[PDB]
Amino acid sequence: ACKEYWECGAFLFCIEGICVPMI
Repeated sequence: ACKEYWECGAFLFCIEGICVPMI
């Protein structure tokens, strides 16, 4: 995932640096 996992939170999908919730 993204480098800083905690930036996204708990399990997110990264799209160009943006951590979005995966469907």
